[PDB]
Amino acid sequence: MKRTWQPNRRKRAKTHGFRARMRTPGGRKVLKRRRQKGRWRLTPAVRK
Amino acid sequence: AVKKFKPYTPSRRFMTVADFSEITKTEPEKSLVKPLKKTGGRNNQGRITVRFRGGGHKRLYRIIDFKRWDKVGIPAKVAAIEYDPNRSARIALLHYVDGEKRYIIAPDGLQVGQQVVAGPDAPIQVGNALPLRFIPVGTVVHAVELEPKKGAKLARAAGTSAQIQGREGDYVILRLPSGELRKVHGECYATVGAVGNADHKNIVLGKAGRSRWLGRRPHVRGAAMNPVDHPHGGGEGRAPRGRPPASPWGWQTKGLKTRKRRKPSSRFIIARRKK
RNA sequence: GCGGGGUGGAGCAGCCUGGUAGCUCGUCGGGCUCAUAACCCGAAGGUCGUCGGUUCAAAUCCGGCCCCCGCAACCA
RNA sequence: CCGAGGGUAGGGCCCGUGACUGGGGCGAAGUCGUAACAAGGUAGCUGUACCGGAAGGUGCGGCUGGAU
RNA sequence: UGGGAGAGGGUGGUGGAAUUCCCGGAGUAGCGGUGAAAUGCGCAGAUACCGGGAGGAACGCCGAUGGCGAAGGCAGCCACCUGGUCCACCCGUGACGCUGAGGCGCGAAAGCGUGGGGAGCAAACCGGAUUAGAUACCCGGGUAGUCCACGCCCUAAACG
RNA sequence: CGAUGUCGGCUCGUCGCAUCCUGGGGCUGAAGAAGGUCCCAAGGGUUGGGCUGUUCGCCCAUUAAAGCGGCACGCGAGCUG
RNA sequence: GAAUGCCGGCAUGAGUAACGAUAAAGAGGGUGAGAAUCCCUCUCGCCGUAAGCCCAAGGGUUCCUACGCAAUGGUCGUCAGCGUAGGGUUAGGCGGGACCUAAGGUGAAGCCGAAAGGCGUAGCCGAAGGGCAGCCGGUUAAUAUUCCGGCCCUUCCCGCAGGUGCGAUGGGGGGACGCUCUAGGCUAGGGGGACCGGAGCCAUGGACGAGCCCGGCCAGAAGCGCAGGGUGGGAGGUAGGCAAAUCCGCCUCCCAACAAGCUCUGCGUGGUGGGGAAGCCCGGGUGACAACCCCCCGAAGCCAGGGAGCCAAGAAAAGCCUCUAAGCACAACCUGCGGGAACCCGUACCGCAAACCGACACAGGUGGGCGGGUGCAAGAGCACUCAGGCGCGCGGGAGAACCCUCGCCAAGGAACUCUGCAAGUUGGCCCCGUAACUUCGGGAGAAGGGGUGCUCCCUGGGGUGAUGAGCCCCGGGGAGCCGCAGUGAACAGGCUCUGGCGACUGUUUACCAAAAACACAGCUCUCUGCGAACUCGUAAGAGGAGGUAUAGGGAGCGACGCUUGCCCGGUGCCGGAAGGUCAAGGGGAGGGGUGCAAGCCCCGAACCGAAGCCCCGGUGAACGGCGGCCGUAACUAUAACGGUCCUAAGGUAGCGAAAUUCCUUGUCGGGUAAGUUCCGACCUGCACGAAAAGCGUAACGACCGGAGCGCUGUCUCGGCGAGGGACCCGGUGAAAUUGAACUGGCCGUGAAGAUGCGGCCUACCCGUGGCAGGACGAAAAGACCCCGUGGAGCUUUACUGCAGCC
RNA sequence: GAGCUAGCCCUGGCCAGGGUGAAGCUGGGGUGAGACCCAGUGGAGGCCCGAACCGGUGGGGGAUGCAAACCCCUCGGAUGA
Ligand SMILES: *C(=O)[C@H](CCSC)NC=O
Ligand SMILES: [K+]
Ligand SMILES: [Mg+2]
Ligand SMILES: [Mg+2]
Ligand SMILES: [Mg+2]
Ligand SMILES: [Mg+2]
Ligand SMILES: [Mg+2]
Ligand SMILES: [Mg+2]
Ligand SMILES: [Mg+2]
Ligand SMILES: [Mg+2]
Ligand SMILES: [Mg+2]
Ligand SMILES: [Mg+2]
Ligand SMILES: [Mg+2]
Ligand SMILES: [Mg+2]
Ligand SMILES: [Mg+2]
Ligand SMILES: [Mg+2]
Ligand SMILES: [Mg+2]
Ligand SMILES: [Mg+2]
Ligand SMILES: [Mg+2]
Ligand SMILES: [Mg+2]
Ligand SMILES: [Mg+2]
Ligand SMILES: [Mg+2]
Ligand SMILES: [Mg+2]
Ligand SMILES: [Mg+2]
Ligand SMILES: [Mg+2]
Ligand SMILES: [Mg+2]
Ligand SMILES: [Mg+2]
Ligand SMILES: [Mg+2]
Ligand SMILES: [Mg+2]
Ligand SMILES: [Mg+2]
Ligand SMILES: [Mg+2]
Ligand SMILES: [Mg+2]
Ligand SMILES: [Mg+2]
Ligand SMILES: [Mg+2]
Ligand SMILES: [Mg+2]
Ligand SMILES: [Mg+2]
Ligand SMILES: [Mg+2]
Ligand SMILES: [Mg+2]
Ligand SMILES: [Mg+2]
Ligand SMILES: [Mg+2]
Ligand SMILES: [Mg+2]
Ligand SMILES: [Mg+2]
Ligand SMILES: [Mg+2]
Ligand SMILES: [Mg+2]
Ligand SMILES: [Mg+2]
Ligand SMILES: [Mg+2]
Ligand SMILES: [Mg+2]
Ligand SMILES: [Mg+2]
Ligand SMILES: [Mg+2]
Ligand SMILES: [Mg+2]
Ligand SMILES: [Mg+2]
Ligand SMILES: [Mg+2]
Ligand SMILES: [Mg+2]
Ligand SMILES: [Mg+2]
Ligand SMILES: [Mg+2]
Ligand SMILES: [Mg+2]
Ligand SMILES: [Mg+2]
Ligand SMILES: [Mg+2]
Ligand SMILES: [Mg+2]
Ligand SMILES: [Mg+2]
Ligand SMILES: [Mg+2]
Ligand SMILES: [Mg+2]
Ligand SMILES: [Mg+2]
Ligand SMILES: [Mg+2]
Ligand SMILES: [Mg+2]
Ligand SMILES: [Mg+2]
Ligand SMILES: [Mg+2]
Ligand SMILES: [Mg+2]
Ligand SMILES: [Mg+2]
Ligand SMILES: [Mg+2]
Ligand SMILES: [Mg+2]
Ligand SMILES: [Mg+2]
Ligand SMILES: [Mg+2]
Ligand SMILES: [Mg+2]
Ligand SMILES: [Mg+2]
Ligand SMILES: [Mg+2]
Ligand SMILES: [Mg+2]
Ligand SMILES: [Mg+2]
Ligand SMILES: [Mg+2]
Ligand SMILES: [Mg+2]
Ligand SMILES: [Mg+2]
Ligand SMILES: [Mg+2]
Ligand SMILES: [Mg+2]
Ligand SMILES: [Mg+2]
Ligand SMILES: [Mg+2]
Ligand SMILES: [Mg+2]
Ligand SMILES: [Mg+2]
Ligand SMILES: [Mg+2]
Ligand SMILES: [Mg+2]
Ligand SMILES: [Mg+2]
Ligand SMILES: [Mg+2]
Ligand SMILES: [Mg+2]
Ligand SMILES: [Mg+2]
Ligand SMILES: [Mg+2]
Ligand SMILES: [Mg+2]
Ligand SMILES: [Mg+2]
Ligand SMILES: [Mg+2]
Ligand SMILES: [Mg+2]
Ligand SMILES: [Mg+2]
Ligand SMILES: [Mg+2]
Ligand SMILES: [Mg+2]
Ligand SMILES: [Mg+2]
Ligand SMILES: [Mg+2]
Ligand SMILES: [Mg+2]
Ligand SMILES: [Mg+2]
Ligand SMILES: [Mg+2]
Ligand SMILES: [Mg+2]
Ligand SMILES: [Mg+2]
Ligand SMILES: [Mg+2]
Ligand SMILES: [Mg+2]
Ligand SMILES: [Mg+2]
Ligand SMILES: [Mg+2]
Ligand SMILES: [Mg+2]
Ligand SMILES: [Mg+2]
Ligand SMILES: [Mg+2]
Ligand SMILES: [Mg+2]
Ligand SMILES: [Mg+2]
Ligand SMILES: [Mg+2]
Ligand SMILES: [Mg+2]
Ligand SMILES: [Mg+2]
Ligand SMILES: [Mg+2]
Ligand SMILES: [Mg+2]
Ligand SMILES: [Mg+2]
Ligand SMILES: [Mg+2]
Ligand SMILES: [Mg+2]
Ligand SMILES: [Mg+2]
Ligand SMILES: [Mg+2]
Ligand SMILES: [Mg+2]
Ligand SMILES: [Mg+2]
Ligand SMILES: [Mg+2]
Ligand SMILES: [Mg+2]
Ligand SMILES: [Mg+2]
Ligand SMILES: [Mg+2]
Ligand SMILES: [Mg+2]
Ligand SMILES: [Mg+2]
Ligand SMILES: [Mg+2]
Ligand SMILES: [Mg+2]
Ligand SMILES: [Mg+2]
Ligand SMILES: [Mg+2]
Ligand SMILES: [Mg+2]
Ligand SMILES: [Mg+2]
Ligand SMILES: [Mg+2]
Ligand SMILES: [Mg+2]
Ligand SMILES: [Mg+2]
Ligand SMILES: [Mg+2]
Ligand SMILES: [Mg+2]
Ligand SMILES: [Mg+2]
Ligand SMILES: [Mg+2]
Ligand SMILES: [Mg+2]
Ligand SMILES: [Mg+2]
Ligand SMILES: [Mg+2]
Ligand SMILES: [Mg+2]
Ligand SMILES: [Mg+2]
Ligand SMILES: [Mg+2]
Ligand SMILES: [Mg+2]
Ligand SMILES: [Mg+2]
Ligand SMILES: [Mg+2]
Ligand SMILES: [Mg+2]
Ligand SMILES: [Mg+2]
Ligand SMILES: [Mg+2]
Ligand SMILES: [Mg+2]
Ligand SMILES: [Mg+2]
Ligand SMILES: [Mg+2]
Ligand SMILES: [Mg+2]
Ligand SMILES: [Mg+2]
Ligand SMILES: [Mg+2]
Ligand SMILES: [Mg+2]
Ligand SMILES: [Mg+2]
Ligand SMILES: [Mg+2]
Ligand SMILES: [Mg+2]
Ligand SMILES: [Mg+2]
Ligand SMILES: [Mg+2]
Ligand SMILES: [Mg+2]
Ligand SMILES: [Mg+2]
Ligand SMILES: [Mg+2]
Ligand SMILES: [Mg+2]
Ligand SMILES: [Mg+2]
Ligand SMILES: [Mg+2]
Ligand SMILES: [Mg+2]
Ligand SMILES: [Mg+2]
Ligand SMILES: [Mg+2]
Ligand SMILES: [Mg+2]
Ligand SMILES: [Mg+2]
Ligand SMILES: [Mg+2]
Ligand SMILES: [Mg+2]
Ligand SMILES: [Mg+2]
Ligand SMILES: [Mg+2]
Ligand SMILES: [Mg+2]
Ligand SMILES: [Mg+2]
Ligand SMILES: [Mg+2]
Ligand SMILES: [Mg+2]
Ligand SMILES: [Mg+2]
Ligand SMILES: [Mg+2]
Ligand SMILES: [Mg+2]
Ligand SMILES: [Mg+2]
Ligand SMILES: [Mg+2]
Ligand SMILES: [Mg+2]
Ligand SMILES: [Mg+2]
Ligand SMILES: [Mg+2]
Ligand SMILES: [Mg+2]
Ligand SMILES: [Mg+2]
Ligand SMILES: [Mg+2]
Ligand SMILES: [Mg+2]
Ligand SMILES: [Mg+2]
Ligand SMILES: [Mg+2]
Ligand SMILES: [Mg+2]
Ligand SMILES: [Mg+2]
Ligand SMILES: [Mg+2]
Ligand SMILES: [Mg+2]
Ligand SMILES: [Mg+2]
Ligand SMILES: [Mg+2]
Ligand SMILES: [Mg+2]
Ligand SMILES: [Mg+2]
Ligand SMILES: [Mg+2]
Ligand SMILES: [Mg+2]
Ligand SMILES: [Mg+2]
Ligand SMILES: [Mg+2]
Ligand SMILES: [Mg+2]
Ligand SMILES: [Mg+2]
Ligand SMILES: [Mg+2]
Ligand SMILES: [Mg+2]
Ligand SMILES: [Mg+2]
Ligand SMILES: [Mg+2]
Ligand SMILES: [Mg+2]
Ligand SMILES: [Mg+2]
Ligand SMILES: [Mg+2]
Ligand SMILES: [Mg+2]
Ligand SMILES: [Mg+2]
Ligand SMILES: [Mg+2]
Ligand SMILES: [Mg+2]
């Protein structure tokens, strides 16, 4: 049947993307937390 | 002059539509239309703040002149009468001799190709606008400003009217469509005549689908819901209200008056509404 | 099982707060009417479901037996 | 080919009968009331509406076949 | 051809009396109602009186034993549209008439549908009386309805 | 109760005997026929339908007879539901 | 040594299930260490509104080629979407950007919020919408509207010529709009040709034929032709389009008005450039100087912004045109011609799938375009088949039970069972015919029937063409032929009668309920006078609504018909400027502390003092409620009638053993051989009843009952047959479970149901196919039940707070 | 976190074919004029049948599945809410 993951490069970038993260107080904490932890990528991969 | 249908389907059995006879122009004035932004009853928060709305036919908003003191002494001809999907009333096209074109709502009996005018010295003829203080006591009137220069607020719905009853100081006394007796300032404009398309209420939508076309989504009863949803929610089997009949938000809905008591306009309402 | 009742012939007060039984109707004698009803004047009739206890004294308070009305009898 | 008629299917009219039900006629001495005939004790009668154990009552309008 | 009387009919409009209600005044202890009462209303200021306002319905006197209409029916006043009818003159057509099964139309009240309207009145209904009872008559309330518009119903002691 | 799945049907039986039939008896208020009642006997047999989820029961048509009960009210790692 | 412990490792189950659609294979020849599995050929089967082709998303090198086979591939592998390496994606015209706006998002101004932040006109951003210039062919192993060839075209810059009041972010026009139905003319595409071109072919009894097989086009500027779209012209006035305006709007006058003209598109033609089959050869050559023509069918596509009708009344903005304004008129723009200039990103490949979403090369999911032919009434349905693409990545045998999916079945025909569940039957079309009832539409495909192929002959009408032929499309009549059978295959209703519920079409518990539930038109109550009420938000601000009582909110009821009775004492709501109660505050009789004292300080009665409550009314389509006992008629029985107690008032109409009736399978009637269900009645209604509506109701229903006909393997009662499995052999090889096991029956005993204890009986050791009685078999730390001063949802006149409101 | 799912907003797209035959329109009849009736024309509709598409009624299969909801037969809607 239709499953839950329906990839959409625009959807991915606009929802989890770097610029969406930077606009919001909670989003910046995410980047800060993912930097602090040392994540190789702060934001989902998507080719655009 | 509502049209009936033969019962060739279950829904045509009862469905009735307007006769549209008075309409003389089947596409609007391009200079006077702008897109009506559908809300679905959702506010700028994105939240449904008025329930059960959406999915109606696309509409263009026809800009209506609810001032008319805008153009004192400049007569206009009645070019046409048109359908307006944003009102119950029909609308009239006015070709002012100015060359300016404007829409007003069409009073009953207004005939196309007639002349109308506005101002303190306008004739008492259907279609004309005067400050209330210059309209003879006893005259049926529509599109009435509530306060001077603020815009026509009262009696705009199809077939409606307010009757002038008498005067007191700078104020006149109206009987509104509701039957309320209110003092309205004399400098307030109004148009002589009742709003047209009076057979509007005799329309029988006929089937669920017509409500849907009007943007009216299905209304669901409180009694049909669960306690989390509504005071009338739950019950094993059908259930009576089992408390005073209430809204989704708990306040009583059979008789509870809700006009704010200390409201400044109280000084101006003589008698609360009719039936 | 829980609650309430039983008293002139019929339907009900009095019990709670012990000493006192009452109301309407019916019944009986008289009256008015030609006569009957209605109406008017008088009168009789209970011995308080029953047995046992409490008390100086029990319709009345406590216990049992007998009926009557009501409510309950649910979970797998 | 037509053809008595047989068969299948569906209709129409009529007759008998049917738990039960509806009023009707009649029936020496039942029960309730007293609507009508006197102005019958609210003049009656009426079409209609509504109501009531029942006769009836009441509204609206009409009629005199109504007393005074 | 010329005239007349008329609540004949339809539409639009308009006048005053009264009732009810609202507002202001002035005012006090009852009003109201009946056979007698009670219910009801009234010191939270009723009734009675004055001024103001809103609304609906019906049109006093004229008014008659009258007039009009085919019947049902029609009554303030104004205007418009319209039917019938009588009279005079003896002018025109020249029996073109009568009646009328069917048909069609109209048809009081009540009733019904859809809107409106709603002062007074009032089935139902409630209450007070009366009474053995009183699902009545009498009293205090009161919903349809009575009113308007369109559409039905098509009945009658629709009677001379 | 860190689970022992439940009515009734179907399927498949097996067992008890306090025996419904069939076999053998005694008593009879047993003439015969046909019954009653008790004794012995579990080898075999013990039908098809209408109603109801029903077991049960009632009913129809038969039958030699239309037995009763146990097997986790036998049987859901066999079916049904 | 245990914690259903944790991490890992390895066992058991087991050579067991399985190896992923039953569309299907066989042989020959290659390659190679090795071949059912790779390559090639032939034969066979499958899809063919796809299982073919193109685009989009998503994926991201998976593409092509060489070389490889450890792992990946459910087997094998020499093969591969795998490993290694090299190569491959070329644009002014395709898509996106250097253009425009939509929702929304953002946000100079401004507003609001403890902070964070929220909001906000313009403006900006935002596309699959608007706008904008490329078509046909060839080429590569792999890209091509991109490279090449041919023929076209757009914008920018500069120049020359000619023309003109040039000039915009401003004004105006336009862009610019729905649904259904649809005309004319075309094109896409297709059918046929006794015509034109083609390598051939004559078989097996016949045919050398007006025979078979194959093919018969594509693109193209200007011009022209056909069909369409768009569009009046001139003048006078002008206060309106927030400056101006010759533009636009409005008024008047002339002319042209179904036109023409001007313009713009489509189609045809068009210099020209291409392409070009079978068959036979080796993707290529040949065919071939290929031919390239006539007739018919014909779009949902094009002309298009066409036309008509309807109501539910159908984006914006830029490009573009016009108007002017500062400005500037050595300028500037318009037209034409010329030269120059023209950037960034994508472009491989899969793309109904083995490359996307589903942990898998997963029978599932995934938007758009093309989708040929024949025949069946039509069609994207169905069967076959073209182009193309496949035989689904384990096979070979066997011919048991049993399972699945399938075919048939004597006599009977629902006897099956909760139930005709399932499966039969019926089945398209044409024609005849068709009931109760009804809201007059319907019910209706009612029911029921007859016809259906083929051949010859006669004939009626339409399209194209020409008015004829030809082709094509509707038909009519007569005579025949064959078979068991003519919608001969595939696709394709069983019907009726009668109840309950819901009017109806719709909606729903994604993944056990599709219903009688929800919704629904409609009915009523109620709130709301607009800065509305209500809703969201601390707020600002939004929604409501750019609406205005014929409107908007809330509530119940639920088309329609006929109706909806009595109770306001309690609760709710509405009304009441009296009275009673009432907090802070006002007041201050009067006391208290302290100080020598002026004073400072504290307490404090009467009394004025809001909403709320009390109190007085009203109010039911507001919450709700609508009696008991006893007696009475000239047979009996029963009570129209009476008595009395109680209540705020004692259930009206209608309906009733009902989706409600306990007793109950009530009783009676009907249907049946037999009827706890069904239908119709009765009425002592345990415990109907009137908008939590009462009683009906045509039509409707994958709803739930009852009956009948038809027909059946449902059954009596089973049989046979087919394929896929199961079985055997080669390959690969799980699982839950598992204290250990050397694990029999009975009767007993035992924590009360023992393979494991006692006694006795029986029993050589080990498997394979089968069946499920036991191992209180597996699975899930029982959902029932209880317990925990465990938890959560929900309710209220539980308690106590809080928002909100007063 | 609304790439599933629910509602709404904006912008696009899709719905083979067949059947029924409303109003209006025309003509005819009718009448004082009408209502109205008949034929033709017309092409309405939460109309009918039925693919795509959207569903998920009954039954069967599947049940360590092809699949953590699937497959076969059957059935519902298919111009509309
Ligand atoms: C009792 O019947 C129970 C069923 C649970 S119903 C929630 N089962 C008991 O074993
Ligand atoms: K329970
Ligand atoms: Mg998606
Ligand atoms: Mg995207
Ligand atoms: Mg997105
Ligand atoms: Mg982002
Ligand atoms: Mg990581
Ligand atoms: Mg790094
Ligand atoms: Mg992140
Ligand atoms: Mg515009
Ligand atoms: Mg916003
Ligand atoms: Mg936001
Ligand atoms: Mg709301
Ligand atoms: Mg709408
Ligand atoms: Mg609702
Ligand atoms: Mg509910
Ligand atoms: Mg619920
Ligand atoms: Mg919630
Ligand atoms: Mg609640
Ligand atoms: Mg409730
Ligand atoms: Mg409920
Ligand atoms: Mg209930
Ligand atoms: Mg419920
Ligand atoms: Mg209720
Ligand atoms: Mg209740
Ligand atoms: Mg409030
Ligand atoms: Mg007492
Ligand atoms: Mg005598
Ligand atoms: Mg006497
Ligand atoms: Mg004693
Ligand atoms: Mg004693
Ligand atoms: Mg005492
Ligand atoms: Mg319980
Ligand atoms: Mg014969
Ligand atoms: Mg009398
Ligand atoms: Mg009388
Ligand atoms: Mg009398
Ligand atoms: Mg009398
Ligand atoms: Mg009585
Ligand atoms: Mg009465
Ligand atoms: Mg006083
Ligand atoms: Mg003469
Ligand atoms: Mg006559
Ligand atoms: Mg009449
Ligand atoms: Mg009347
Ligand atoms: Mg009374
Ligand atoms: Mg008397
Ligand atoms: Mg008379
Ligand atoms: Mg247990
Ligand atoms: Mg366990
Ligand atoms: Mg277990
Ligand atoms: Mg279990
Ligand atoms: Mg004998
Ligand atoms: Mg013998
Ligand atoms: Mg013996
Ligand atoms: Mg035996
Ligand atoms: Mg036996
Ligand atoms: Mg039985
Ligand atoms: Mg039992
Ligand atoms: Mg039984
Ligand atoms: Mg015998
Ligand atoms: Mg026994
Ligand atoms: Mg037992
Ligand atoms: Mg048993
Ligand atoms: Mg069992
Ligand atoms: Mg089971
Ligand atoms: Mg069982
Ligand atoms: Mg088991
Ligand atoms: Mg077991
Ligand atoms: Mg230990
Ligand atoms: Mg474990
Ligand atoms: Mg543990
Ligand atoms: Mg572990
Ligand atoms: Mg192992
Ligand atoms: Mg083996
Ligand atoms: Mg094994
Ligand atoms: Mg397995
Ligand atoms: Mg498999
Ligand atoms: Mg072979
Ligand atoms: Mg191989
Ligand atoms: Mg090999
Ligand atoms: Mg090969
Ligand atoms: Mg095909
Ligand atoms: Mg991937
Ligand atoms: Mg390998
Ligand atoms: Mg190898
Ligand atoms: Mg290697
Ligand atoms: Mg592998
Ligand atoms: Mg391998
Ligand atoms: Mg695999
Ligand atoms: Mg090799
Ligand atoms: Mg190029
Ligand atoms: Mg640039
Ligand atoms: Mg922009
Ligand atoms: Mg953006
Ligand atoms: Mg774009
Ligand atoms: Mg658009
Ligand atoms: Mg482009
Ligand atoms: Mg090419
Ligand atoms: Mg020049
Ligand atoms: Mg210019
Ligand atoms: Mg410009
Ligand atoms: Mg527009
Ligand atoms: Mg439409
Ligand atoms: Mg072409
Ligand atoms: Mg063809
Ligand atoms: Mg050809
Ligand atoms: Mg070639
Ligand atoms: Mg050559
Ligand atoms: Mg200047
Ligand atoms: Mg110069
Ligand atoms: Mg120019
Ligand atoms: Mg650049
Ligand atoms: Mg490319
Ligand atoms: Mg696709
Ligand atoms: Mg693939
Ligand atoms: Mg993959
Ligand atoms: Mg996942
Ligand atoms: Mg595979
Ligand atoms: Mg797949
Ligand atoms: Mg054929
Ligand atoms: Mg067909
Ligand atoms: Mg295969
Ligand atoms: Mg396949
Ligand atoms: Mg395979
Ligand atoms: Mg095999
Ligand atoms: Mg074998
Ligand atoms: Mg057979
Ligand atoms: Mg049969
Ligand atoms: Mg048969
Ligand atoms: Mg049966
Ligand atoms: Mg059945
Ligand atoms: Mg079936
Ligand atoms: Mg069949
Ligand atoms: Mg009919
Ligand atoms: Mg038929
Ligand atoms: Mg043949
Ligand atoms: Mg068929
Ligand atoms: Mg069918
Ligand atoms: Mg029933
Ligand atoms: Mg329904
Ligand atoms: Mg329903
Ligand atoms: Mg109903
Ligand atoms: Mg109904
Ligand atoms: Mg639901
Ligand atoms: Mg579900
Ligand atoms: Mg569920
Ligand atoms: Mg789920
Ligand atoms: Mg299911
Ligand atoms: Mg359900
Ligand atoms: Mg359904
Ligand atoms: Mg209704
Ligand atoms: Mg809020
Ligand atoms: Mg707004
Ligand atoms: Mg509303
Ligand atoms: Mg309904
Ligand atoms: Mg509903
Ligand atoms: Mg309901
Ligand atoms: Mg009816
Ligand atoms: Mg009350
Ligand atoms: Mg009350
Ligand atoms: Mg009260
Ligand atoms: Mg107060
Ligand atoms: Mg109610
Ligand atoms: Mg109560
Ligand atoms: Mg008697
Ligand atoms: Mg009553
Ligand atoms: Mg009644
Ligand atoms: Mg009954
Ligand atoms: Mg029964
Ligand atoms: Mg009941
Ligand atoms: Mg019971
Ligand atoms: Mg019963
Ligand atoms: Mg029962
Ligand atoms: Mg029975
Ligand atoms: Mg029985
Ligand atoms: Mg019978
Ligand atoms: Mg049943
Ligand atoms: Mg009875
Ligand atoms: Mg209720
Ligand atoms: Mg109920
Ligand atoms: Mg009913
Ligand atoms: Mg019905
Ligand atoms: Mg019905
Ligand atoms: Mg349905
Ligand atoms: Mg259904
Ligand atoms: Mg059904
Ligand atoms: Mg069988
Ligand atoms: Mg086989
Ligand atoms: Mg392997
Ligand atoms: Mg061991
Ligand atoms: Mg061992
Ligand atoms: Mg024991
Ligand atoms: Mg044992
Ligand atoms: Mg041992
Ligand atoms: Mg031992
Ligand atoms: Mg032992
Ligand atoms: Mg043994
Ligand atoms: Mg083996
Ligand atoms: Mg085995
Ligand atoms: Mg076993
Ligand atoms: Mg077993
Ligand atoms: Mg087994
Ligand atoms: Mg076991
Ligand atoms: Mg489990
Ligand atoms: Mg646990
Ligand atoms: Mg536990
Ligand atoms: Mg558990
Ligand atoms: Mg327990
Ligand atoms: Mg506690
Ligand atoms: Mg404790
Ligand atoms: Mg707790
Ligand atoms: Mg708890
Ligand atoms: Mg809690
Ligand atoms: Mg979504
Ligand atoms: Mg999405
Ligand atoms: Mg669209
Ligand atoms: Mg398509
Ligand atoms: Mg469709
Ligand atoms: Mg079609
Ligand atoms: Mg149609
Ligand atoms: Mg339809
Ligand atoms: Mg299914
Ligand atoms: Mg089936
Ligand atoms: Mg499953
Ligand atoms: Mg498992
Ligand atoms: Mg299927
Ligand atoms: Mg179907
Ligand atoms: Mg369709
Ligand atoms: Mg269909």
